[PDB]
Amino acid sequence: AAQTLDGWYCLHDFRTIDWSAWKTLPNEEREAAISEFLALVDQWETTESEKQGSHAVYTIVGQKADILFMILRPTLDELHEIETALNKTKLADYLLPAYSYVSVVELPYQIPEVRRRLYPILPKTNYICFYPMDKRRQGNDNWYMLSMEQRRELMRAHGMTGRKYAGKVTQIITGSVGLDDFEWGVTLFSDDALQFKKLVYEMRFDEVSARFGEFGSFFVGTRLPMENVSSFFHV
Amino acid sequence: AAQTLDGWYCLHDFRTIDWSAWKTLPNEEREAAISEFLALVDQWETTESEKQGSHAVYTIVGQKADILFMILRPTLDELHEIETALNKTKLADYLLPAYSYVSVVELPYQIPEVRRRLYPILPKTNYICFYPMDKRRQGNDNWYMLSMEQRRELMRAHGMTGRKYAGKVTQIITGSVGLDDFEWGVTLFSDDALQFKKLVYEMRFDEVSARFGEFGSFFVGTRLPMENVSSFFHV
Amino acid sequence: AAQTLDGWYCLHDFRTIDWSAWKTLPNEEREAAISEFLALVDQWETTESEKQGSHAVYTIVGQKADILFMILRPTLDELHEIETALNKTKLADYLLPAYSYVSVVELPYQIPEVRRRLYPILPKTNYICFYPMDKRRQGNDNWYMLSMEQRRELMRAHGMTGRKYAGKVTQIITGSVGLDDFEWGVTLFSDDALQFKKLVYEMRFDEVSARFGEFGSFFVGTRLPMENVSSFFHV
Amino acid sequence: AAQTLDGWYCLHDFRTIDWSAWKTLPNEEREAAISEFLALVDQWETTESEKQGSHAVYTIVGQKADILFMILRPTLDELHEIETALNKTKLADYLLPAYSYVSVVELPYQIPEVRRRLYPILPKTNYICFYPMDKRRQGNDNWYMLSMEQRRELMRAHGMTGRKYAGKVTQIITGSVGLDDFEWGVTLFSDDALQFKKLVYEMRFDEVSARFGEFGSFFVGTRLPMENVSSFFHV
Amino acid sequence: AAQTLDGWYCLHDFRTIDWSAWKTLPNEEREAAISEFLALVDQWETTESEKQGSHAVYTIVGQKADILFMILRPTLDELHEIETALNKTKLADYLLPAYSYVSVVELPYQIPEVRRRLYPILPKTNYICFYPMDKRRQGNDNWYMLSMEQRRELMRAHGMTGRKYAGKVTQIITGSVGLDDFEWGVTLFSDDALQFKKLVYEMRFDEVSARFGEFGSFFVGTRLPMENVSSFFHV
Repeated sequence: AAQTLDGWYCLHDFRTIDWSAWKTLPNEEREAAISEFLALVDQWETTESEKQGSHAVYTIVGQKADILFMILRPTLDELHEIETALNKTKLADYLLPAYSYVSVVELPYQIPEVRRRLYPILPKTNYICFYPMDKRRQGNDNWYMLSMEQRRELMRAHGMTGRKYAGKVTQIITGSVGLDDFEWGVTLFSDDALQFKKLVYEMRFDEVSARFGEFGSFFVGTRLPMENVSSFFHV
Repeated sequence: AAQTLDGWYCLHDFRTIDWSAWKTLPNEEREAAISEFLALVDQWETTESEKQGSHAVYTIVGQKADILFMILRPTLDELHEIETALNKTKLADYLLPAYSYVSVVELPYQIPEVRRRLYPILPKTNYICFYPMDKRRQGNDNWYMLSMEQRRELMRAHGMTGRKYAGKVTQIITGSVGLDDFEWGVTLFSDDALQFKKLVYEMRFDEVSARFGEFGSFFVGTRLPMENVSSFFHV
Repeated sequence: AAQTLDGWYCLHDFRTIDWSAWKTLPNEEREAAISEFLALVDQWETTESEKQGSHAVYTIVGQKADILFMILRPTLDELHEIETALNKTKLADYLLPAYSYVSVVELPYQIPEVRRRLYPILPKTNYICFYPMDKRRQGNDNWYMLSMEQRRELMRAHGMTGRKYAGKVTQIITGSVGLDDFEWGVTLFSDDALQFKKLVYEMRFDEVSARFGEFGSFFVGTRLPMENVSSFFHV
Repeated sequence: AAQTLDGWYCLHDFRTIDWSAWKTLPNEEREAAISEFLALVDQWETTESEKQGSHAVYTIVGQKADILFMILRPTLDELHEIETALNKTKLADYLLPAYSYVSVVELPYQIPEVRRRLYPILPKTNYICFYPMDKRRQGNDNWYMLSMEQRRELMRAHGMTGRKYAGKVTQIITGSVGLDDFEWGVTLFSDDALQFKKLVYEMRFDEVSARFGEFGSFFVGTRLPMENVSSFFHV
Repeated sequence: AAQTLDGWYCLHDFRTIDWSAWKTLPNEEREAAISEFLALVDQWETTESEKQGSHAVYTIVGQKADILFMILRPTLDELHEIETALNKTKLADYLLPAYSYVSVVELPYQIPEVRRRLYPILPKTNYICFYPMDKRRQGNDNWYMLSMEQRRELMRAHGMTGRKYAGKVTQIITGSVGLDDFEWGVTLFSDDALQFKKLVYEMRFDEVSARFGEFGSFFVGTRLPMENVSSFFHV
């Protein structure tokens, strides 16, 4: 348990858009609100350029959420700062809270492969899928009640399923034990959203998922380039 | 798990109607909003005609939802586009979110029987029933923990129950592993809504349903022809 | 499973009253809204007189709901029509959705017995109690996993407990498999509400309830005569 | 199961206060609304004096609710009447629904010790705690599946734990099988709120609680004398 | 069970900020509301100085809540008084309810180490994490069904894991049996939020957590100094 290495804190902030209200907001006002929010992301972009954090914005299909901001920042206080700056934008008046998830990129810190994984510049893939997950602690199938080695063996086949879908789906696992409601947040990024269905389903036929996986809601969405943001809020 | 073939993405967008607000909206305005939404579906109809997707609109009985749009589009980005165009209609100001489900028509692609099932023109039946379902991964009854063959045998009797209610109920199963909260979305279409009760109950006495079925909410509704849409929103 | 006989579809539409709003609505307007809703029920009453359906209105004690309309109509499309006509009344602007349940009176059809049970004129008893119920499909206690005969034997004692409380409580069971979220909707009607506590508690000490009963929310209420409707909405 | 004796119906009506709205309401209007609600309770007080029912008002700590009205009335129709008169007060416009629980004081009727317990004048103790509870019907630990005698023995030690905390905590158990969502509503009244923690925790180490207790939300609050009501709503 | 010693009642009042509304509130009005709330905390600060209670304000990351007031007061009536004074501030019009938890600092009273633990001046650490927890009473893993000694042994290793993370994370456990929905509220305070992930994860690999831990939502946040309050509400 002490073996996990810790990178960036990660907030997935999912919001819903109050389209009805947003439409009522005059055109020039709506335009400014987009500008304001764009300049905010422009700040985030500067942070990403300095390798001092990362974000992704995705519009989420379905009604669970409309848009996801995923922010990775070095400190949790930075995360809070971002959430709060977001919330105090005009646009955010129309971005109602939907679901949020705090977690920390988890896996020596100096090693480049670790460095990349711990401080990950989030992939600008067409699609993203997020779900929080737990390991079941339920009766016979109690992950925590397992042997270190049994756990290791369980995770061995899970590594294999992941590895099959590498070069298709990038997987960012964030640990959220004592940071949020589940134990891990799994974010996948693929240029093909079906690869998400493929990866997560194949994974379920691993003893680890089959037996121990308790998962939360799945959110999938499509990358919202910032050039596409004005368009998306056009009413 | 790799054997499943993948057709159209499917969004079931269930909304509730805010009748009270809708009534307050002036008559000519309400009329325009219907026109606007009708022209939207007219777009969808064109897509269906080009065999480039499919939709169904059903009004849902009960309070879980008032109306369901079920859209099947080739890409998930198309789905999102539709949801977002819907949401940015006047009418949608009054169609509050109720429940949504994303999933992919799942069952080589070239073969007509597959082609029809993968890219299904949704049946214009009097009634529809939707429920998302899982296979239980709970203790002894852990579907995922099952043998491939045991699974196959389980599904054998389920095929038989389905087949009894073929020519009554059309069944569109969409897999939603890593696309939404459950694993499958089951949509049934029948000209008789009782046949839904008949099919789903008989199915529950199959070991597969009995033992492994974890189901979500059931929604049933009646086809809303577009000629019937102006009528339905008449206040 | 194919042995069940099917009567009327049944909607239990529970609403809450927005008293605060209702009070703000001017007196003459409120009066008209009552008149309008009364004339609606007058329609329903005509349907009941023609033996072409049935309804009951009860005010529900507690905060789960304020009023229940229970409508039994031959077709589900009729049900929808009623819900939608209700919703498009003035009064319904103040009758917020609370909970709803669709189901079909279930128990050859030609026999005058069975006819009565399938097409039941709902009893004008002082009180009503509704709860949706399932049979547990959980581990060892999996009703569906049971023998037909074991089921029969289980239901034998349940019949006996029911029968003790016949001539006190009328029981309308509606099956809702593939019509709603649970498998049965149980509606009881008694002139004494305690008889509900008596019946449902005694039932729980039957193996069938004890072992297999998974129940939903219980709603109990008092019959709202239509002569009492103007009074009840007096503010 | 038929051995339980039945006293007053009991409604616990928990509300939340919409302070923000309440503040906006002019002073003289707020004053009248307090007066109106006070005169309502004055009615309830008259009922209590005639031994024809009982109430308690407590302000509830925490955000689950702000205030609880607990009303015990002979008939359920009386309960409804009270709820509805409450709801149609000005003050109630600001007392949003939070949670409610209907149940019947349960424990021959003529005997004074029964009479007192069945028709209980609720104790004017500094604090109250309410929680609804069930007996587990889950697998091995299925209360209902138990022997009458085993149940009796289970309840024997529970009686002992209760009895230790008698003269500290008054316990009003109301049965709510087929009246609400759980099977019992437990209301405790003590002049010391810690005695609630003491009683309910010690109880959990009884096989009955340990094994069979499924409990709902706990609400604790402080007695709101009616002389303290004007003060409490002062803004 | 009688061995636990009881200190201050503790309310964790988590609120969400209605930023949109707050922005609409004029500047001078918003300024006054901050002043008003600051003067309130100034009252709390005086209480803390007199050692007659304690508070902490933290802004919570994520959408579960925006801000947490944690108040420890000697009596529950004091707690209520505080909640109600908070709620009747201008600022609180914009601090919507999010989640609340009442509980009592639990661990002879005269002894300083007990005194400190029972009447704890909450640590002014950069971060806080709160989660309510239960001990599982589920089947085989029924804590309550355990031997006193087995429990003691279980808690022995839990003490060891805690002790490793002492001098990093301060842990305030509050018992809430019969005060709220779970049995314990765990509040951690660390200058490093990762130490929370570290402590709670390592704890899960203790039989006690692994087997018996049923936990609620986790909230983590950052200390909001009162000099930082004006800033935080700046719009």
